[PDB]
Amino acid sequence: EDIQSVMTEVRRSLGEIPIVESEIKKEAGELKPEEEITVGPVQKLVTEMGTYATQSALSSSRPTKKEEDRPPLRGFLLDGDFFVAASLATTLTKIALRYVALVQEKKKQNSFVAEAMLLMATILHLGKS
Amino acid sequence: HLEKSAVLQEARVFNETPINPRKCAHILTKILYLINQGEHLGTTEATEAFFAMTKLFQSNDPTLRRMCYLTIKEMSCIAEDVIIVTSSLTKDMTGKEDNYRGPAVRALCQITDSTMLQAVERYMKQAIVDKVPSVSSSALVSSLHLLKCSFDVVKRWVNEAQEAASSDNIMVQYHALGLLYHVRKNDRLAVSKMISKFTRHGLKSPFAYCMMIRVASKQLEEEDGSRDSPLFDFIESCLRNKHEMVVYEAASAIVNLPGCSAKELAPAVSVLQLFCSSPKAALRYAAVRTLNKVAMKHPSAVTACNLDLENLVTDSNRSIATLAITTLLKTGSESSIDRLMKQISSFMSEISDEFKVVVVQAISALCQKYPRKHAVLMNFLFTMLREEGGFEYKRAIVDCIISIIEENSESKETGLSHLCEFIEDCEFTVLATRILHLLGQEGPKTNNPSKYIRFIYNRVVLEHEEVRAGAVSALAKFGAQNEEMLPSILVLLKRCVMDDDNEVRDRATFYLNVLEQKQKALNAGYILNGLTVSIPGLEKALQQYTLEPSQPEKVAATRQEIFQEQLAAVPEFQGLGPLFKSSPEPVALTESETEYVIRCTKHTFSDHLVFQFDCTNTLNDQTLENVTVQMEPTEAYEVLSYVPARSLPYNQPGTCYTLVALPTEDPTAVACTFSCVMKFTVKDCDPNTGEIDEEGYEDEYVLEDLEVTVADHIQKVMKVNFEAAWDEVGDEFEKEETFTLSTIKTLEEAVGNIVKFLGMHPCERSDKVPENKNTHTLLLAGVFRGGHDILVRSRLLLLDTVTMQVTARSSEELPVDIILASVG
Amino acid sequence: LYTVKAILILDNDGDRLFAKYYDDTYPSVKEQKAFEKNIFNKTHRTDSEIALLEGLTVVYKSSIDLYFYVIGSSYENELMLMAVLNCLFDSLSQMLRKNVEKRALLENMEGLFLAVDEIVDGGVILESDPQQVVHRVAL
Repeated sequence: EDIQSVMTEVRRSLGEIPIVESEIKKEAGELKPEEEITVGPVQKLVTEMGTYATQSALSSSRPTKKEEDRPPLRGFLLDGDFFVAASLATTLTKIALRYVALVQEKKKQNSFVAEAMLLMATILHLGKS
Repeated sequence: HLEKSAVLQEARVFNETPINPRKCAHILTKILYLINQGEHLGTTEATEAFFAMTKLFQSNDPTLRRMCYLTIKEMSCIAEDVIIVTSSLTKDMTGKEDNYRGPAVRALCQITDSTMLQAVERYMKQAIVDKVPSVSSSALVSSLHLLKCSFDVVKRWVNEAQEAASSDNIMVQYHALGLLYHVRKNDRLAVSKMISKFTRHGLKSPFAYCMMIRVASKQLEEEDGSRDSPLFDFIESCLRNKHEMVVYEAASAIVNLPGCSAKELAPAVSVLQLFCSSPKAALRYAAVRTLNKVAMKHPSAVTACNLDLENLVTDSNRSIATLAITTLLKTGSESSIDRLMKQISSFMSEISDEFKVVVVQAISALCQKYPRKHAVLMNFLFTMLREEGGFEYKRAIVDCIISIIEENSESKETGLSHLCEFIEDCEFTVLATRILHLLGQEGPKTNNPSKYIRFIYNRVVLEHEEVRAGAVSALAKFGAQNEEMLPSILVLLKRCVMDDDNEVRDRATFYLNVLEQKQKALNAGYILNGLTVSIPGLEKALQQYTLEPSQPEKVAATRQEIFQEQLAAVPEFQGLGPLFKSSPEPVALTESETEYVIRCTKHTFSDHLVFQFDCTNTLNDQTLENVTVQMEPTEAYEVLSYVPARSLPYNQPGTCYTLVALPTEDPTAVACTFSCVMKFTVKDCDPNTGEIDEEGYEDEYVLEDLEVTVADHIQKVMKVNFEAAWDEVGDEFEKEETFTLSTIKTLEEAVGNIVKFLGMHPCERSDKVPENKNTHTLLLAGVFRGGHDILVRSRLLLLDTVTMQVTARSSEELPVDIILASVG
Repeated sequence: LYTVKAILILDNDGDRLFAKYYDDTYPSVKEQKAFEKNIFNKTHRTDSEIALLEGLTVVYKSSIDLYFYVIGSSYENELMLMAVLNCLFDSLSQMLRKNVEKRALLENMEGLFLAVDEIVDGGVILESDPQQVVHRVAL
């Protein structure tokens, strides 16, 4: 229920923010429509989530940036989205609490295939005939 | 070399009894060394060292005095109770010898603040007049610093400053004129007097010329009262002294903004002045140039060309070569671009590293800036992509793509596709992002998307997160825009690459789920072409220029509407007649940035006139409140109401209005004069923009009269056939009067006078009348306030003067009477 | 009133043997040294009276182990700047009683500090006469 407070120090703080936009855009509202509150409930978050994506709104003392990451991504998909305000239904929450395609094993589907240092050596091995 | 702590500390002995000029001077040298070598003083020890040194001023030795001046300025800000040192500096300053004189004024004045300003003045006046450059110049620079603390003390010095100005000694003059311009300024005109006095003179001071050129560069024709020319007889427009910098500065301003026009011994419109200096050594750099020039940089460009072009090609020296590119760039233009582009192509061969990136950017950048076609720009942008392959960047993907979608897009994607064949993962995140973004957005039917997809698919595996995330989202948009595409999206997204990495996964889970699962109302909506994330300007070209040689919206379109908007906010004006029109001849009552700027417009309504007075109090000593512009009509008009300007502070516009009712039976015109006086309450102000005193006095400022013309009442129109309209409006309000226009000897002028005055456009283009014809019929039409047409017929007889019988008809008695009266 | 941006006399690395800043743009050591390294890298190992760095004409000369700098505006030329740079070289030489090298400068750090302040004063060219500077300063 913390979220206005945590997000807001960062939202008005600086660092590097390109890719931040993309990830916050699909993300901020999600899960249960009104289950938070510190001085901004889940709805303030959807407001915020939309501003950060590409809109404008006073919420979390404004977001750091609004202008999205790499050219294709844009705000718009998610802006349309949040049909049911940050709630597990057919919104961001759905997407967030679901995993894109099959995700199992160490076949590299949300995986990385053993221990990262051993893998560098295995990748190196071209196995040229 | 040194330790700041030890030296700052041992300085404290001065504060007690020991003064030892040798030891202390050394310790001081050490302080200057700590700064110079690059160190930062500690504040406690600094503060202590500063109070200690002041004792050392007792002993008058020229080296110790010198140490003391540099050390107190450096330690001044990181020290306390510094005020004690003023006396000691004055004592030193009056002591005769340049070692004390010049260096003290400078140290003293730096520490000196408005309280202390008064003290230094006698000694300052004595030091400024010196033709001994050290004392005078130090005193002149010192005065510049002092303008901050207190302006007024410095201003008194204008006479001593001027006295130095008359020297031809380079320093004394440079400093004197430069400083003066800053000091005496209270208005443009007083500075301008200072400049004209020196202006006629052929100096041997290049610095004075330069500092002055800058003051001069704009046209000044009020120098020492007035004069008939922007004239500068000191090189700015003249070329009395040759010396390549002064010559360059002067020549670029004068050519297309005369400081004076061309003289046989001083070109100043012609391109020449730069060019005669142009073949030279290292010196050439100023000389060879251009900027502006008559009428273009291009006839100019040819002279100089041998110099700029040979150095630029030959020298793979950075220092020469840079001067040569800047010089090429300067002799450049729209025309020059053919030449400029080959040279810039050539240039990278001399210095090729960043300079390589810059030339491939420059050739594109120049093509965008100076048109050799937008296509060619894209083709150059391909060459940039080819050569560097990585010094393109992220800002390039956005700029190339935005620029490209003006024309190039189908080609650009395709080119990009080929370009992508380069290098699988060293090509960078950015190129992959460009082919990806463009292939996504265009949705190639110009080439088969399958090559593009195959190229991008490999790049993603081994390149950064941002592109792999880019690739999934693009694919999704690519799906929504083109149905065909969906099968490729599925093979790509299931892969561990375009989804299921990290960032790439999150975006993908969203983008995928929206395409796969959901309606694609969202997906459809989202693609509007599949455009970039932001549309900036065209960033590259300016960047490139320096780097190489190292919604206004509107409502109104008519005066009546804009005024009508201003009026509409206030109720009374629309409630008491609605606005037919507002004047096509608004008259400014009082001139801009004098005492007041008042512009008044007379607005006509159905039965009323409202006068809007835009009032500015440009009174520096006052701020105004409850300001109104009062009115006395010279005919029968009732003044119903005044609407005040709430406040008019210094330099802030406000509007006040007077509503009056129009007569609707008047036998003489609605062309009428109102005497205007603004009355207001003054509260004292310190000039800034506004600030009011606790109490004040009533004051009035007189204004010019406002004249209302028949033109304000009528809006002009012509008719296809006057005769019908002319009868149709009302021959029942018909009145006829005969006039003689004796000051107008032909019909054409005569028609113009009735048309302007009345505010009626003569029908059928009847302002052009057969020259010197015996009879003519002049057809006038326009609509009068209230919205009723007014037609006027003037049957012109030409003798040697014009006589006319003017018959007017209108839907009212008033327009007829009004026109007839106004004309004569 | 402004011509000279800064004066630097640098060893043959660009490191600060000396710089005195007639701009307010370098007061901290880190940045004063960075500037110094920046101007020395462009200008050095190509001696001329011209260099263009940072959009400003930089006029420079060299000695055995130093490069001597005036940085000034580029609306001017080398020659105006050069007159300051010639004063700078000359005045230090006559003052120190030995030509400008790292050794002369270090030998008399005081003569060097004082002499440069007379040449430039807050970016205005205070003095440009080598002889005048030297008499004006006391070792």
